Amino acid sequence: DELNKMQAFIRKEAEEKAKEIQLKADQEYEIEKTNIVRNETNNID
Amino acid sequence: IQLQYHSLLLIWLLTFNPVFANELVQKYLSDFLDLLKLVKITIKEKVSRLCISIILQCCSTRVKQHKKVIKQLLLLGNALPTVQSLSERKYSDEELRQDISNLKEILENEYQELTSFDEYVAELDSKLLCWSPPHVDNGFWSDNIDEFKKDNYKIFRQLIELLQAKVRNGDVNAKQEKIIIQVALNDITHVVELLPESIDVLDKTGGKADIMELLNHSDSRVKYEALKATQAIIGY
Repeated sequence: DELNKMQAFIRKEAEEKAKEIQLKADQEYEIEKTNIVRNETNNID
Repeated sequence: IQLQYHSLLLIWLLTFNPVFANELVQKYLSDFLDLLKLVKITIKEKVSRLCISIILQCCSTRVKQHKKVIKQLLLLGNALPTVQSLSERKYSDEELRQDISNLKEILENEYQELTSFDEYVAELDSKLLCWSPPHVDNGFWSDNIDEFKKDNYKIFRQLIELLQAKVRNGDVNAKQEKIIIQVALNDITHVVELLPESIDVLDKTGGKADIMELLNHSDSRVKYEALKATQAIIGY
């Protein structure tokens, strides 16, 4: 009902907030993986 | 009264043979509960003694599966509490008092090995719940949360099936049915709050749909229980 809609909207807002957090964390992980790739290149070197 | 006494005497005579007693034990699971209720209601010493002897014969070691029969009787018909109440009550007949004491000792011995988990399992199997102390006991739920989720959440699946059956039976909206539905909703809410992995299983098995359907029930208590379950599910 109305109470469930507010809870679902809060979950939707939390999921939307998590989507930005996940994208930001993944972007940082992608940069970190690039640094790890450089270490892998150094191992290849 | 004379007909009931003669029937009880015939039942005891039949139960004197262990094979016949074992056969009659599975014939009517509620026979022991009915006999205990009749003994409690009746004030005749002879009738009470005959009922006690018949109850003891069913749980006697001579009959097959004596321990299993005694445990089932104590779990379903509340043999231990009835025997404890009878022991407290004073009986004029000495033989009836001795039989009641022996039955109480047997019930206490059977309940010593049993636990609250066995009682909960028996209640779930019988699909009867009337707000047992384990439902309202936070410690019991905390110590039995792992058991409920064990065996791929077999207990959770059984509770979901019972809730679905109550929802199907919600059209009658009987007082006992309403109490059972409320108890099932409380158990589902507890199993969702603790170890929330069962929440996904309940949602897959239509538990959320059953809760939503119960939210529109005419009964105020059932509606409140369904609202509490919904709040515990996704609500604040």
